Amino acid sequence: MRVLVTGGAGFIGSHIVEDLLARGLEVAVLDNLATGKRENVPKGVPFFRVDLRDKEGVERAFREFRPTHVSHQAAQASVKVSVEDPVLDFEVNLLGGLNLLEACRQYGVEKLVFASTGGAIYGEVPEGERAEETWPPRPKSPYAASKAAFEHYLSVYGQSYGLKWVSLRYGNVYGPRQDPHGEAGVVAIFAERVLKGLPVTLYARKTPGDEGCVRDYVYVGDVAEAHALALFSLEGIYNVGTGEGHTTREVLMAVAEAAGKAPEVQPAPPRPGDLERSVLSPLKLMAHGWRPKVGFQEGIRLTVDHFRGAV
Ligand SMILES: NC(=O)c1ccc[n+]([C@@H]2O[C@H](COP(=O)([O-])OP(=O)(O)OC[C@H]3O[C@@H](n4cnc5c(N)ncnc54)[C@H](O)[C@@H]3O)[C@@H](O)[C@H]2O)c1
Repeated sequence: MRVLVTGGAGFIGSHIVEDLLARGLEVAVLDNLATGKRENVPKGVPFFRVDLRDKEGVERAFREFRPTHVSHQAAQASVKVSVEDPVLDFEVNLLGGLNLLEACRQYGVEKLVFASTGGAIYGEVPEGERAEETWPPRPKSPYAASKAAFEHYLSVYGQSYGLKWVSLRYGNVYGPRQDPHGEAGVVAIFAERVLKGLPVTLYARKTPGDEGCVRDYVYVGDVAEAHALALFSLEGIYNVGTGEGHTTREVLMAVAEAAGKAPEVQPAPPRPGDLERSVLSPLKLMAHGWRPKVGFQEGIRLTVDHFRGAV
C-alpha cells in the first residue's frame, strides 16, 4: 500500500505519517507548508512541496509517488480564518480538494480518507446528547460549509465514479505539535501561557465565571489510530471523539496540574457565535474496535511536556 498524506507536515498529518510508517506502509507527504513544518516529515519520506490548488503540482506528486490510497488532511483549518477569509477557505478546502479527487480518479486510487470535523458540522448538541453520524450538517461558518460540501463531493464521487471514501469527523484534536489555530487551539494557548506565567482568558459559556464551553477533546495519537483503522477497513462517515465532554475550566485545570503552576484566570463574556456544547457519539467507530488509549489528564500532560521541551 502506498499512502499519500496531504497536509502530512501538519499537526494531525505528521502523527498519521508516523503511525502509518510503523505499519509497514510506503508513505509520502504533500504539503505547501502554510502551517506545517518541514521538520515534521521523517527522513526518507518523499515530500512534495505542492499547493493543492496547483493542479500541475498535484499531478506531478501522483506521477512520482503512484499512491494506492490518499489521506486528505490538508486544509485551511481555522474557523476564525474562514470567517475573515471565506475565499481562502473555499480555494483550499474545495478547489484544492477537487483537484485531489480528480487526480484520484485519474490514478485509480483505491480509497480517500478525509479529515472532516464533528464540531463544525453538527451544530449545538443538547445536554445529555451526543452527535451521531446520521444527524444533518448544520454549518455556521465558511470552514464548516467547505467541509460539509466536500463530504457531498465524496459521496457523489463514490456514487458516480466508484471512488471509495471515508469521512472522519474529528472532535477537538489536541497534542504535541499542535498550533493555537485549530479547533482545539485552546490547549496550546493555555499550555504556552500557563508555562510562561501569563494571565489566561476564560471565556464564559453563558455567564462570565461559569465553567466555559464543552467540547469532545480527543488525543492526536488516538486520532492517528482511528485513521489507520479507517484506511484499512472503513467506508462512509465516522465520528472520531471520546464521547465525553470537557469544559474549558477542566482543560485549564489539567494544564495547570501538568505545568505545576497556579495560573491567573481572567473571565470574559462568551465569544460570539461559539457553540455552548459539542460531544460526539463514538459508538459507530468503537464497534470496529477503536478506543482512546490516552486519557484526558495523560494527554494534556503529554501536550504540556511538548511545549515545555522547546528551547
Ligand atoms: N482540532 C483539530 O485540530 C481539528 C478538528 C477537526 C478537523 N480537523 C482537520 O484535520 C486536518 C488537519 O488539521 P491540523 O489541526 O493538523 O491543522 P494543520 O494546519 O497543522 O495541518 C494542515 C496541513 O495542511 C497544509 N496545507 C494547508 N493548505 C494547503 C494547501 N493549499 N495545499 C497543500 N497543503 C496545505 C498545512 O501546511 C498543514 O501542514 C484538517 O483538515 C482540519 O480541518 C482538525
